[PDB]
Amino acid sequence: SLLVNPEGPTLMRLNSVQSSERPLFLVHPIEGSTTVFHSLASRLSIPTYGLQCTRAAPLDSIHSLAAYYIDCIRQVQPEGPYRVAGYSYGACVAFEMCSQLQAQQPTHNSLFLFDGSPTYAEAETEAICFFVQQFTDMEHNRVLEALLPLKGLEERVAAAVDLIIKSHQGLDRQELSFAARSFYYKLRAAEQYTPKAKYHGNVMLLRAKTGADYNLSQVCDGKVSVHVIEGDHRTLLEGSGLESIISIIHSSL
Ligand SMILES: *C(=O)[C@@H](CCCCCC)[C@@H](O)C[C@H](CCCCCCCCCCC)OC(=O)[C@H](CC(C)C)NC=O
Repeated sequence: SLLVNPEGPTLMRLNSVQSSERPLFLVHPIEGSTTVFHSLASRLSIPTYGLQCTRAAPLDSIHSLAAYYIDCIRQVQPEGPYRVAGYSYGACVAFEMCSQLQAQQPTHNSLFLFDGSPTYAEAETEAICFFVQQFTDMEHNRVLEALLPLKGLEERVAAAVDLIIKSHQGLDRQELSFAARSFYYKLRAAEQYTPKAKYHGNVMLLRAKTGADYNLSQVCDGKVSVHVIEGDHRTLLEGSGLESIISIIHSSL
């Protein structure tokens, strides 16, 4: 679930709704999968797609990822306006996709940010090291002893996969390897991302209960509506948070 098939499809149907209504396109969080969206997708009365981060995705920058996701999206719906959402890391990518579409043009795209905005050797190790800790129970200092002395990113990814496998032999090595590696690149991409223009279109922030607009005022002119959703950073897309999100999506559209 914190893993994606690195040879899987980038664009995927999260529901099978058959309708002439414009699809909702949903951008993965940092983990890269669309698993988080399953409940939302199963409850929407609109065709919904998920974008997952695979080996095809250019993770050199948010710019390149956004342009690639736009490319995928066009194979389903050639022309905008588009209905795009992003959850947490995905909010930043969704923003850049809409910024790029705006630049390509008076645009009427719909943008929903689910608890995220244009956020966020040693940094390399702390990234892979944090990665290992999410897959194992291994104490911080023992992971850091295996990784810090190593001499590049690829040596650390390989050691990370080894350490995770020792704890969980049934995880695919190719998936673990892609996930460790891409995680570093996703962080790097984010760290180097700088919106180059104010977004004019309308943005809706849906931030979890547990500034107010996540600094969307410095990057966007148009009606930034902020709704607060019951739950924490994870649970706003399940249960009571979810049901309220669907209602807000259903009336905005
Ligand atoms: C959204 O997806 C984020 C953001 C949460 C806060 C909302 C503000 C937008 C969420 O997944 C949190 C987290 C971010 C990773 C932080 C650790 C970075 C390490 C610092 C080193 C940087 C040096 C380059 O995601 C996670 O904690 C885990 C994701 C990975 C892929 C396992 N989730 C674990 O369950």
